Amino acid sequence: KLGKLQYSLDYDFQNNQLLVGIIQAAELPALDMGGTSDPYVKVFLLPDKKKKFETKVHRKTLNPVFNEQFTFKVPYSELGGKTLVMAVYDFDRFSKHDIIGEFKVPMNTVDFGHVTEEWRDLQSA
Ligand SMILES: [Pb+2]
Repeated sequence: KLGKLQYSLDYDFQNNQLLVGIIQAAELPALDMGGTSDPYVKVFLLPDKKKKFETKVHRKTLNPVFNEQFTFKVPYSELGGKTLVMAVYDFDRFSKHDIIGEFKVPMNTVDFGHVTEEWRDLQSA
């Protein structure tokens, strides 16, 4: 229904940073004339809605490849109370951007001793 996102997670102890890798999306819904969308991904760690990143916009595709990694300065021991949000939006030059769908990861469930890379279905906000 809302597409899928492939991402990965890691933690860098040398800089005390969470690494969020945004790989690609697939089967995104079309939101623009011509049957396509202009997707990008907004990435942030709740409850800090202020520190925020966006991938580049990939215009007129429903299957964008991003290959962008973002870093969040957060102490390892405090990660547990955070929730990572990866939200795919349709870019618009002129107006407020419409959300397509999102995936959330409660950080207390992440095992940094094993692989984290995966495809996940986007959900409505
Ligand atoms: Pb658009």
